[PDB]
Amino acid sequence: DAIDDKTWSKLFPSIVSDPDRSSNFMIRAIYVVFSAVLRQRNILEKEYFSKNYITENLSCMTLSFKNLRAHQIAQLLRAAGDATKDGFLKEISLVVTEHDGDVEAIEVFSMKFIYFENGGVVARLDPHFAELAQLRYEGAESVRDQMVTIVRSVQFLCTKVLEPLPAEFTANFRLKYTNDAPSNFRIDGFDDSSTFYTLPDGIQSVTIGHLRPGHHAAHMQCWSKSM
Amino acid sequence: MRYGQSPNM
Repeated sequence: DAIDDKTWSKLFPSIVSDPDRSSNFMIRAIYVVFSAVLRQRNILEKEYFSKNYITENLSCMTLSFKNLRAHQIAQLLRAAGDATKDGFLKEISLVVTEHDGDVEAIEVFSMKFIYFENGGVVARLDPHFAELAQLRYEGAESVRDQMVTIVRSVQFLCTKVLEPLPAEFTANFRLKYTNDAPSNFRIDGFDDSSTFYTLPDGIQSVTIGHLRPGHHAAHMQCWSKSM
Repeated sequence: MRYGQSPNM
């Protein structure tokens, strides 16, 4: 149960069965997908991104570590992804509002997490929970297919579905800790808050995709008003 | 219950 792809090993672990590489895959996944969202949505210019290949078939723009600001965003995503190892991350979301500091967004790209006990069969315990709990781990090749699906869906959604973002907007990363997460444990780059994000009552919701490695599960959603 | 935030743009 391993992926024998040259293009895949450049960005992702070839094995995702065991707990560690599963969480590692989640980290790399968060990086790739949110980089794709950032570029495809034109929140950041192409200069911040360097082009990479997940597959010989598809290419995306991944945040460049050389560029300082992009490195900052990348280390932010790295911290959030690293949280999945401890299992203290419930959700990470790219939130777009008109004014800086708003709790009501005009656009949201959310990624919701689920952690499995033991060998990675039983889910630990929200509306997103049940669906992912139903899933089984079907091998690394299937996980590759899921990643491919997510990225393609992201690019297609941003370019051929969504309307362009408004002239001025505030984007930022907001997350939610699990119930298990200690009060002294804080994700680097993320100041604590008593506010997450809220949505309009008529906001449109579309599902981008999901990922089921060995011991973890993710669900990528997209809320938007531009849609 | 508990949340975290970041600055971008």
